[PDB]
Amino acid sequence: DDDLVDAEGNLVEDGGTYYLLPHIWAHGGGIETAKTGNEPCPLTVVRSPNEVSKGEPIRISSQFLSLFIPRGSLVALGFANPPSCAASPWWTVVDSPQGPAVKLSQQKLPEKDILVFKFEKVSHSNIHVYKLLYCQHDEEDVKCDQYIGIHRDRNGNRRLVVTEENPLELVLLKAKS
Repeated sequence: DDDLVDAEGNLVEDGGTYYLLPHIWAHGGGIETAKTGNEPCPLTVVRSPNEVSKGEPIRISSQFLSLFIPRGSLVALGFANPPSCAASPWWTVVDSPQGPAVKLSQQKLPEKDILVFKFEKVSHSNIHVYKLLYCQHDEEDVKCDQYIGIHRDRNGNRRLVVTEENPLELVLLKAKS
């Protein structure tokens, strides 16, 4: 059990809320939403361009019933305060011509459609920093073999989508209480 650790050195609490901040200060702020393409409301998960913004508090929930979160545990990530038009706070990944993208949903989704993320510790770093993996179905199981990154749309939105090249690296900062 090599548990997830937060930006202040404490074990990440399962079901707890955290800001998802970039490792490098210059690279923008925390996670929030945008309304893109033909969506009727903000259903796109993006990174804030404000380096001072902590973004939205995000709930991290494991596939296990543990107080903390083991390493290779699958997780679901959800907004503590989701846009009024999403049916639930949880993120999901949607296929597209450009490739899979991270979005919210106007309907309740099955657990196997939200429990599709995993954090991967980064080497060479003093603070606890992780990459974010996407785990596609394996006709029966699931395989975490693609990473999540940023694709800036023609409007400047910093969209979270599956990436091939430069994955994002995050620190998890515990949310207010």
